Amino acid sequence: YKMPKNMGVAPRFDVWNESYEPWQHMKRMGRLVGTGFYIPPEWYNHFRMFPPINHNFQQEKTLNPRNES
Amino acid sequence: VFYAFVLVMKPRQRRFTSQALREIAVAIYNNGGLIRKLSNEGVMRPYSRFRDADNTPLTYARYVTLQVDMGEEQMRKVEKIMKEHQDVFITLNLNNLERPVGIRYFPLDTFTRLEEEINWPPQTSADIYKQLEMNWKEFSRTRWSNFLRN
Amino acid sequence: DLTSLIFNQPRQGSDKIGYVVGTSMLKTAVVAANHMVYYPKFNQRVSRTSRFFAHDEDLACVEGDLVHIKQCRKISKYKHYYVFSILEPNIEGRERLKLGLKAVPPPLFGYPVSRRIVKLN
Amino acid sequence: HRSGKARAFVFRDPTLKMMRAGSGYQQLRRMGMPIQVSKGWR
Amino acid sequence: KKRLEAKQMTEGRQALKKKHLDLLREFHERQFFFWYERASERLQSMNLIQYIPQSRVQEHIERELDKYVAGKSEAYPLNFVGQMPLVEDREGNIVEVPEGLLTNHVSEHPESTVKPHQPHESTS
Amino acid sequence: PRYWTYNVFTPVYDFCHRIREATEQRKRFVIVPSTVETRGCARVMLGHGLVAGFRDFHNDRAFAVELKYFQGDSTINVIEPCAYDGKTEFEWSPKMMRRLMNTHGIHNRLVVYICRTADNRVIDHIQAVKENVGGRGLIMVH
Amino acid sequence: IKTLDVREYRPLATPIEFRFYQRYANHPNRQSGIQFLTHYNTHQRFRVNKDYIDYMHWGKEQGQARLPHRHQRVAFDFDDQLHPTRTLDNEGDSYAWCAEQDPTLGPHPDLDASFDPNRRVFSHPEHWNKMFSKRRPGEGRIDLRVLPSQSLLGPLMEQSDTQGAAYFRYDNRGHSNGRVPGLNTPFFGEFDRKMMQAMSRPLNADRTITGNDGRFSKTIM
Amino acid sequence: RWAAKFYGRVTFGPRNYPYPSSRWLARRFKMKKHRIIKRFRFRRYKLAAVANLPFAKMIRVGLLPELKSSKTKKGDDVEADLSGRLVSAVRSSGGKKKGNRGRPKSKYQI
Amino acid sequence: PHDWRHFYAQEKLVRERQQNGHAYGRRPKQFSFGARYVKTEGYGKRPRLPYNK
Amino acid sequence: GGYMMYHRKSMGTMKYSKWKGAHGGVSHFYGRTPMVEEVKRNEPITLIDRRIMHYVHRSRLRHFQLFRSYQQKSNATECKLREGEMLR
Amino acid sequence: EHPSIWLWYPWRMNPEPPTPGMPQRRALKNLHGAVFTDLTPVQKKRQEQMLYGINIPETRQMKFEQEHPLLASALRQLDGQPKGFPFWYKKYPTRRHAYGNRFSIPDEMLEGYGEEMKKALSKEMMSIQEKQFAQEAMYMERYAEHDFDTTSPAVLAVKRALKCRVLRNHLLTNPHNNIIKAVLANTEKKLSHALRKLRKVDFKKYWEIIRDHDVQDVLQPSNLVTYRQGAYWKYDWNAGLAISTNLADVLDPRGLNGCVETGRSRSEVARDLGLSYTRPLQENEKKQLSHQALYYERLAKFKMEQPEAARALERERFVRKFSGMFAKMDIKSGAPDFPSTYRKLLGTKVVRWASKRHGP
Amino acid sequence: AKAQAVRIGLYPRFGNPFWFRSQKFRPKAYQENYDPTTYSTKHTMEHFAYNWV
RNA sequence: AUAAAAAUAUAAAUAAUUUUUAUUUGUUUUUAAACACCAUUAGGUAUAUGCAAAUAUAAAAUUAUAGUAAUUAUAAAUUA
RNA sequence: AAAAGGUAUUGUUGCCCACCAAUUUUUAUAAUAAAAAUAACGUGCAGUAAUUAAUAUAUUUAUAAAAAUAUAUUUU
Repeated sequence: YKMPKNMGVAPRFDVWNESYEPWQHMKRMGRLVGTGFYIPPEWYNHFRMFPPINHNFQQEKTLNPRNES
Repeated sequence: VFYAFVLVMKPRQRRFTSQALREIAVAIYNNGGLIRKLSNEGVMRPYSRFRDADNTPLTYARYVTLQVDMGEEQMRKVEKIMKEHQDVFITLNLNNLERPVGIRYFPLDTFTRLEEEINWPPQTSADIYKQLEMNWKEFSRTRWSNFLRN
Repeated sequence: DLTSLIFNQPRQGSDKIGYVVGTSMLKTAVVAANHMVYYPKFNQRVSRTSRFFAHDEDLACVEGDLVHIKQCRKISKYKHYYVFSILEPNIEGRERLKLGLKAVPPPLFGYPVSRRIVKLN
Repeated sequence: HRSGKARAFVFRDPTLKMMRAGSGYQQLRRMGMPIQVSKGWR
Repeated sequence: KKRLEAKQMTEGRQALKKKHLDLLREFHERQFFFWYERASERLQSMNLIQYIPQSRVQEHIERELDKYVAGKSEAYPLNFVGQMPLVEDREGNIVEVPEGLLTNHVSEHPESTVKPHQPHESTS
Repeated sequence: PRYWTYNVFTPVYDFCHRIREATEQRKRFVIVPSTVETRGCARVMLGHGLVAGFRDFHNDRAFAVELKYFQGDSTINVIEPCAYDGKTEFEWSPKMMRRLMNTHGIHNRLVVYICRTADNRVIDHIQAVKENVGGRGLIMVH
Repeated sequence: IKTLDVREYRPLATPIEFRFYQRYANHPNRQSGIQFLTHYNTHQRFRVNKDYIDYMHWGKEQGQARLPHRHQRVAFDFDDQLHPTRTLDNEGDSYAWCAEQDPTLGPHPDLDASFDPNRRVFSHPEHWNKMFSKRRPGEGRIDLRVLPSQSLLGPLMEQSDTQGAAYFRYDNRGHSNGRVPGLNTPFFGEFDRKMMQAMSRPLNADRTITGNDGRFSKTIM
Repeated sequence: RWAAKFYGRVTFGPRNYPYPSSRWLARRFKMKKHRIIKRFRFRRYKLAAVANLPFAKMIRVGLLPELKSSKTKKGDDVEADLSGRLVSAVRSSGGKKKGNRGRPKSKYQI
Repeated sequence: PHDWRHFYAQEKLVRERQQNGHAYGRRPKQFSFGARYVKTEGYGKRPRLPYNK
Repeated sequence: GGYMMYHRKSMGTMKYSKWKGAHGGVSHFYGRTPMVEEVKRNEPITLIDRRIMHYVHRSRLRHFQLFRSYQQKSNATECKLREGEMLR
Repeated sequence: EHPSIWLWYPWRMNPEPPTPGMPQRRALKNLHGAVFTDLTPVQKKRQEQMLYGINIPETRQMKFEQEHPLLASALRQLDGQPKGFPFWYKKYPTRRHAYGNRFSIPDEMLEGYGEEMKKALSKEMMSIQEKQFAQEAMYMERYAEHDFDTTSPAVLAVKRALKCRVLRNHLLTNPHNNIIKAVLANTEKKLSHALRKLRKVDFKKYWEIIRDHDVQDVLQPSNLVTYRQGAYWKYDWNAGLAISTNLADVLDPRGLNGCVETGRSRSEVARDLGLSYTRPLQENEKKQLSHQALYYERLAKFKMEQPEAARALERERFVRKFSGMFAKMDIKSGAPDFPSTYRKLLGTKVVRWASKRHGP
Repeated sequence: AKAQAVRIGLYPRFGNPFWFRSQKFRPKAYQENYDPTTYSTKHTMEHFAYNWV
């Protein structure tokens, strides 16, 4: 049964981004650093004051291509 | 129109073609029907040699066109007189004339018309454009003035 | 259920409302009215059907009159009820009798069987 | 397992599991729903 | 009290349903007006459809089977498919044949008196 | 639905799963069914901040719920109907509704539960147990 | 059957679909999935007897051939413009009713002469079901019930020496909402291409005030 | 149909197995079905059911002493009029008739 | 043509819906060369859909 | 027995084989002749046909005329392969 | 000559045909499943009244006159003449009411045009869809309240009654079109579901319907299984017609009710006011009652001139009141259904009864 | 239209009688002019060559 | 041991309510008309009038006629 | 020079498969009953895209795994 050659290690094409969204690292570093047992990276010291924009959802979840995300 | 009937016929004698149409139209009027446009065409050399009961493939056929208004089931009646007549080779039977495909809602706009204008014929050109424009202008000038005669 | 929504009762089952169905026993009605069967586990109900016996002295009701039925002292082996009112008389039916026909045509088919009864002509 | 029992994709909310149990026999009891037909208990 | 307020609001709703029934009637009459205009129009143009009654079909059949009678001081017209059919003469004789078909017709009927059907020249 | 074998949905079910799918698709406006307790749930969700706003256009059928987002994820973390069925109404005892705001000794008005009382009002469990009346279960949300 | 495994079989790649069957569908005609955000009478988009989705051709404009077309969607994204308002037929005055507005305004992007959300987009299985033939290029039950005809048949024959219905004043009822400020009567004020006032909450019992709060802002209209 | 299409849960794979049934299990159950069909076709299995019988309680015509294939076993007890009907009809299915709707005529029918 | 299993499910589902939601995937039985023109009077010469039979 | 002319044994050739009809000018193929090309003066018919055959090859028409004419496949397999080709 | 027998062979798919293979044409049963090899004479007359072409009845003419006498007077002066303004539009309140011709061509429009055009657009060339729809509009015209309502019970019932007739006439001509089986079946289910509100809102129209479309088989209940416990009746309930009665204007609502203080029944308050609520009784219910009316005349003519036989049956009964089973009255004695009140005692001891239950 | 013209025998039951006359309407494309929206890639490579030539 | 062959028609039928036997899901009449298929030189069969529910999922682990063993099915790794 | 599968899991000298012997155990005992377990001998080599591709349904066929045929379908 012939499946795609490299299929076995294909990425999950809808949830492969979400690990990387800046909001995930904001949510995930906010607590890592709130614990008080961590020394926040220099990018957190900044993108804490300037958190990313709110409504830049990826087309993989907003299933709408005509959408200027 | 109600129905069009293209009757390809064998170029018999003008006693026989006329008599075919005499019995055909008389069959229509015995079958509560109407005729609009009994066009004729001189013989022509079709793409299929048609065979009667004599099995002879006749490559030249005189043509009849007959548009008609009938009863839609008297249609079934007259057509099986026609096809069984010993002289026709084939009648294209068009029910689609009242309602062609490009339309659709107003139903007269096609029923009034004839086949020669539901089916644009091959001969026509870009001249019948201005020709139909003048035909309409100079019919619709008096189309009301004339009806209001009686 | 419907009964306790419409009538206050002294003891359950006293008052029952139904489509009188079946009266062919002279002066006797069969009133078909429902109760409440609650399923605790599911958290839901289903009210249920029951062909009763219901005396009707003087033979008024016809099959279908929505009637009120009340309980009493017994009336026979099986009728502990009596036709306590009408809520709607099947006026179509009453006129069907007056004209003469059957106040209700009878079911087209019988009870479900297991034999392929071959009716031809 | 085209012929296996269904499994929840995720655990149900335990609060909903509680809220669906205000109308079951073990609360009909302590409402008073039954009519004690026998001696009941000794 | 709620009885009176709902009684009221529903009498109004019934009135508005009637009013719509009436505006709807009016709109149907306007429909029939614009349908008269459109339809009287296509019915004059149908007065022109020259219908052939039973008493006149026995003449129109001769008149139409006589559309190309082998000799005519005009040019003859086309077909529903628009060729120039082999202009016959009488009682079934193909006596005038165009040039797209003479070559083939005489090759297969070697002994027919065939004629190259000359259309009516525009020059004269 | 059609048969016996189907659960009987309701506007309260479909409004909850309209909203669930839109917060899962990062939409903004949903056109959500309109029954008295559907916009009941919506007015209290909006009071509880789970929704950037709603609007009743008096559209006899629909009304629009504008959703609120935060850090990329929906503010309505989860939203469930009290009943995946309509034929099963879950009346909440006032004690049932008092044992939700009591998480192991910590008073917790976090998860908001919408229940429609006997007075034909649609209220959260917090005002329902501040007046000790319990209502039909409509939705859970948080 | 032989009731015991004859094979030392151990295949190791378990498809996410085989595990989480509560989420993905591998039956054909169930790929449409759970669409609660349609309009249809179901949430199970594969049970909607209505609009069978052509799968090879659609999707150029809507993402995938599942999702509803951008002229039928019931839920709208943020930066994606929601539906345009069907203007009156003639559409000469949709720019004349901004005569109150800045003189040079262009056509409004949220206006349309022919926006119909019951417009059935063409499906190949719905209207050209090639199932019952060899699929030879000529066969197929082509159904001409959906597409607006391109023939000159129509505009030729349905031409009238009278005028059009727009002149005949045939049409009662005008606009369904009665008196709309952009199409019937002149639009005064500003346009709102967002919904910043439509999604506004009454802060007054008489509703003389309406509110619209973000997180750190508050808009009092 | 009175026949059982699947003699076995051919479709059994993990839910979402995007097919009716894997070719393995299909072969297993086609072997069970080849055994069943050869059992029937080789013991010359014949059943029957006639009108105004309880159509669920089948008739075993191959269990009739006039059409018996075994010798030490006793097939079944059947009323005489019904027996003369059935076994005459089994003989009647021994040929297909030209001038009627034809039929699949097998050796193992006789 | 079997990564378009769901494109043949669509035009099977439609032809079903016409066939009263029953004969999903059923197709019209092969008749003949001469089916519509030699068969006798009373038996449907042009193959009906499936759900007619 | 009676074969269509696209069948293998179309024009059988043996003692008993018979081909119906006449074959001059008007042949049995009067209305069944796809591609005639009038020869220009002296032009090579090794060019007329070496073009006809390439056209009817790129148009995969000879594909089909060979295919369907030899073995009347299962409609399933004919669909399978034709769909396979449209798809590929 | 005997029940048809199919010879099922288990190794095969399904049986062979019967040797008395009785039918040839499958016989077309109703909505609930009973045959018709053709439609009633009413419906064949309703086919000849559909294929000859219905003419608009003169009721519309006369109502137009005594309704709009000014448009009629205009027409009255304008009769015959080529009209350039439609003085009949209020006569044809809708496209569909102009079913007397083609294309909704009202009669008073074709005057000046050719007689051949009048022939073209007359009832003679109406298509068959045209003619069916013509009958449909004519009937929905005379059964509807206001000429825009097409959703009244009578409207819908008559429309679907004509509809199901044309369907059956289709079928009893062409048998294997079974999508159309499921056309007629569901359509008839709805026509029944409408007539079973008609005969609850005003049955007069209902019977005019019954006896003009001759369809009682689509009301006739099918399965006794249901209509034993009254479910074929529950439908006019479920739709909301349990109270669409007007007894205040048919059946004098005074005695149709018991009392609450007394507890007495409908017929007993009708006793204590002197009113006669009782159906027409069939001859059986008549003769049983006349017989129950003469038992005391029998007692008076029995004990008085044959007090020997009076005494003879005295002896017969007087021994029997002591013989037999029981002589005192206990609950065990007179529980008013022994066999089912005592289940533990019916197969072994009390073999008088062969079953534990005989009544509800 | 084709299978009615062929029914009445006013199109060849097989063939294309109007082929070269029809060629004037059919858009001669892969000869000189480069319709950039062609799906022939031989054409595009002729042109890439010729202009690289 | 003859083989040449079977193309046409659109609108158009409203939805919600109890048909649980009713209907219904690919075996069809006829070569004296053939292809095909099967057997074999010496034939039959040669294709939707009875008959005949049945894939399109309402779900509680495989087998097994609902008593037998302790499970079985499965997909992407690896294969000149 | 470029794209390919496994019922095997160092893997085709790999596995399985059926009829073919005793055995056993329950039983709805159709030539010889049906099913569960098993580890002989023998005909073969029927499945692993596998030697005329496989899978479901059905007509016919038969030493057994199966085949001709007619349908679909790709777990080819």
